Amino acid sequence: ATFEIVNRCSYTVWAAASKGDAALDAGGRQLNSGESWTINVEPGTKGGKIWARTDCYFDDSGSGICKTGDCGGLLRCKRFGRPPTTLAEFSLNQYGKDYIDISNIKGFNVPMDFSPTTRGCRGVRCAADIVGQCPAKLKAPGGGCNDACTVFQTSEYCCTTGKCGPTEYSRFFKRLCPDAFSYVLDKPTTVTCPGSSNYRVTFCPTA
Repeated sequence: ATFEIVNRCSYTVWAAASKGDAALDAGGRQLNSGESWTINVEPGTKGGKIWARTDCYFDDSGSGICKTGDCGGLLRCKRFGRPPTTLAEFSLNQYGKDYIDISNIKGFNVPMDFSPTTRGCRGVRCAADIVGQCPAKLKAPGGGCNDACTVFQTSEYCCTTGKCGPTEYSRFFKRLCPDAFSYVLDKPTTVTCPGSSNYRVTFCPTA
């Protein structure tokens, strides 16, 4: 399948694409403002993620640091990144359908549109100034708006017992992006698409 990753923000990002224990495609790439990067994701891949990283440095050998979303110091992510990261999430071809979501469960760093480029299903978006508004205790230094489970480390915010409610903090994310997951047991805003669809991720879509 095809992922076209478009940076419509006015600042450079370092896109990432991982499933958790391996890169997707090249696993990451600088995208200056306006630049695009199309990747190939192997059919059926379950649980993949695409995110932006901000304020990075990488050396010649690709190793470095980013202030949001860092995946173990690699330009080319083979693992997931450090919150706060807005997440595009997907599992493809799982019995005749792909399922797409955007998640604020690890926080938010960059607004995002995640729309199918082939018919049948509707995209999802979170474009609101979450970082401009973000509650003080959830602010990150380094940039972005952390989730409560990162900042506090409780069973209720992390949903560790499998029983958790919405919180004042989950609801701050759901007031501003009702189509994105705001905590682990949120009512699903998943989208079911035909198997083997293609997609576009766009950062700073309003921009």
